[PDB]
Amino acid sequence: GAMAPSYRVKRMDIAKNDEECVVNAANPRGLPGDGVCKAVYKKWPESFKNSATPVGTAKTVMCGTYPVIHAVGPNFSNYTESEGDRELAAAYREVAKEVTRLGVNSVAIPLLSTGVYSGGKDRLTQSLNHLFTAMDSTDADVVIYCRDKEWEKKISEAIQMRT
Ligand SMILES: Cc1nc2ccccc2[nH]1
Ligand SMILES: [Cl-]
Ligand SMILES: [Cl-]
Ligand SMILES: [Cl-]
Repeated sequence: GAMAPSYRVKRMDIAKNDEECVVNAANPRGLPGDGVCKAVYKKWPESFKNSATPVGTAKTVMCGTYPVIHAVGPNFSNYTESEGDRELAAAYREVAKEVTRLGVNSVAIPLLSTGVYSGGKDRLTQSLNHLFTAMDSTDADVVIYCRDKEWEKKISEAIQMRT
């Protein structure tokens, strides 16, 4: 575990993280995809061997000794708000199980279902609050990766509000 487990946010490519493992915002079929998933595929392509897994689950595949946790958030274009919310909470609970099992002291995480799976809605608060529900009981240092400057400010404020 980390000496004083923390949350941080960085505005940069998660493929350049400084943590002991990475969470991929994966698709259920293990395909290269786009956004976070394509960056992860370019950096750790070996991790996409038998990475296919259902919505609401997470599957870990090694790239050398570096773990890639493929977490499959719902596509809100396809799910009801209610069913999508349940699957999004579930995907993060499965990430917390994998981070615990791996014994890592740190993890790089994106906000699941906030990009092309958002069904065109702003889901920053929804996705972040499900990330906290899952990860609060883990002792890894969590570093949240985003692209947008306004999202960085909002995520930082949400972290700071609990401190
Ligand atoms: C956190 C993160 N990493 C990315 C890589 C490519 C595109 C969007 C991304 N967002
Ligand atoms: Cl970057
Ligand atoms: Cl997404
Ligand atoms: Cl973002």
